[PDB]
Amino acid sequence: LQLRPYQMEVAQPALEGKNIIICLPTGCGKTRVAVYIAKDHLDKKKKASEPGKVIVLVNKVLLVEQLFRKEFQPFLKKWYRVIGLSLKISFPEVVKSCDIIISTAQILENSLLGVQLSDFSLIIIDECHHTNKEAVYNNIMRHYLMQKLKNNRLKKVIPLPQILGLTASPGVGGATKQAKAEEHILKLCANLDAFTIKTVKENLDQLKNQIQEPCKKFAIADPFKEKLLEIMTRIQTYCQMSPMSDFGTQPYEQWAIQMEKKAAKEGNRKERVCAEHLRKYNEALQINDTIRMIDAYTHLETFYNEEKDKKFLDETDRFLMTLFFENNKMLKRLAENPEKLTKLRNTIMEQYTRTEESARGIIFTKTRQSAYALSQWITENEKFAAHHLIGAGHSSEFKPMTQNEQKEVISKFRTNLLIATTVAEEGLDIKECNIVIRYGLVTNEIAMVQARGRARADESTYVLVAHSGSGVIERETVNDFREKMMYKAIHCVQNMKPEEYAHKILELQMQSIMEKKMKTKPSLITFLCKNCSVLACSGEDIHVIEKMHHVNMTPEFKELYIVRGEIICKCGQAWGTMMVHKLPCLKIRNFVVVFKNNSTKKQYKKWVELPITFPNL
RNA sequence: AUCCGCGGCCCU
RNA sequence: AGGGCCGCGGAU
Ligand SMILES: Nc1ncnc2c1ncn2[C@@H]1O[C@H](COP(=O)(O)OP(=O)(O)NP(=O)(O)O)[C@@H](O)[C@H]1O
Ligand SMILES: [Zn+2]
Repeated sequence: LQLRPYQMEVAQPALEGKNIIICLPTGCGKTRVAVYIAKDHLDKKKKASEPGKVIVLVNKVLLVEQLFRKEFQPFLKKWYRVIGLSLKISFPEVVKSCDIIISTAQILENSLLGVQLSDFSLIIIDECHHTNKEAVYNNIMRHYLMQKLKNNRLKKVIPLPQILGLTASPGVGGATKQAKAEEHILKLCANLDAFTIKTVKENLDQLKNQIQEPCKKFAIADPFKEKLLEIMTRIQTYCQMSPMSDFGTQPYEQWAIQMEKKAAKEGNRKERVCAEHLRKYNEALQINDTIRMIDAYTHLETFYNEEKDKKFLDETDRFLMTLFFENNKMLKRLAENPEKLTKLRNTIMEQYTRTEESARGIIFTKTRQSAYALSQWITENEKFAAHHLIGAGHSSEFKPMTQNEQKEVISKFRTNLLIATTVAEEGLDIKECNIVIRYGLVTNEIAMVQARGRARADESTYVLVAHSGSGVIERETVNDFREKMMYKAIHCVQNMKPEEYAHKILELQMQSIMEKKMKTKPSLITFLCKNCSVLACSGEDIHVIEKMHHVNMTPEFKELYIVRGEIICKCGQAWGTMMVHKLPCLKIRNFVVVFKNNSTKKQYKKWVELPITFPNL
């Protein structure tokens, strides 16, 4: 099944032709409306004796299972055949059978380079706002439009699907003006070839009483540090390095990176190694502002404890280790004794007293370490009388959670966990949510709306914990203004005259199509260790397996490293990782490449960037 | 146990 | 260009 009255008006144009976008406020239940267009569609095709299909593209693999089980499957189980997919089955073959297909976005893209658009009848799109020139989803929409222009020439026919997009909500990317904001929304319609945004107007009251917004709240605040800065300054005079920017902040952090890069090139030890150590100290200062002082210390302890094993000694590491390990006892002492220290502690407790048990809670924080550090802060410090969730991608030297392990935490939340701490935001379902605090996190107007929509119902409160300065609050205000600005922008395009709207939308389409004219895409090098200048591998000695893993099997290389699997230099600088098949792989980042033609040392972040091709194995 | 490639969003 | 964060795909 059944559609609520407000959801009927938004679905009416989609029901007959008229490819549209559907944007309804968060918590509206708008994935359900998509199911109704599908039923309407397929049933209509059987009567017309024409084929039926639906591709239902999504941004998350976890949404594939979630959408299937909750929305599309249970209603359509008897009538039509539904399949979710992200297990070693051929894609053109699933398309043969199975009236409805819920797939990860890229999975289709892969097969458009076989299966074509012409086969599919209707396309359903989760979070349309990702649609842009830059990314999935998608390039696929430009394939649809490119095919469409082909039809414009024929008239002067190949069948094209109906496109039903679903987003809350398009938003204005990075544009303060009211004029430019509209330009983004015309672009979003242009890429989706949708006729109108089709918001909810006639039934607006029905909704407002059904789904309520959280009241935005505000919390603000305004020894270890001076101890630590003292250490860094002495390290600075050791190398005769003057940054000119204050310690414990980003512009200074970026200067320390750039200094290490150039130091690898000139091959001067003490200049680079210190800078790497400085990056580590600076990290402690910047986290100490936003996180418990024990974590500031722990970040440095584990760093140094790992440096003893890597090493097992030159004058530099001795100056640094001796300097830290004498002060090690001191810092741990300062860490465990209680501005920044007290932050938000009251905030959750106020929510626990009001309602019987604060059954739901959600925190948002910038960094992965902060999620784990806060959770550990909340597990301790009972009586109250909490768990963390983080992403799957691999960077920063933290370990991603398993996708199933994430699925575990939400299912445990549906019950053992009262409060979760995440940077993931949109696309995962939580109900009965109230507090939803954002801790030091800015993001953009679209992430704000998705996150805000977490907590409903009822009486929900949306809180921002901020530093006095540099404030997040100034960036948050502008986000809100833009949230409000998108609505007026979504208004302009609906009441724009059809003759104008269609004429201009084409110029956005032909422009996006004409755009891609571009091209998509060996003994000349010698690799040196970056910490220390020693020949590691000449360029012949590297090999490639399956076009991906860059490996050195040359027995000479075996001599140069130690293990523990992780590969490390004589010096102790990490070199690579040991992958086992029945092959050692090395990260480019740990080496500095010397060009032969004239000696120039360039350093690379990843393998693809360097022009030379390597021999396959 | 990771690798590899691609892409978004932030901030300087 | 950096760092942080998020995600998809192809590997073993
Ligand atoms: N038309 C409907 N009639 C009855 N229940 C509905 C309807 N639509 C959604 N629901 C319920 O709402 C739940 C899912 O919708 P909801 O959690 O509010 O987010 P949603 O479908 O993701 N909307 P959105 O976040 O804006 O994409 C389901 O458990 C349904 O029980
Ligand atoms: Zn070395």
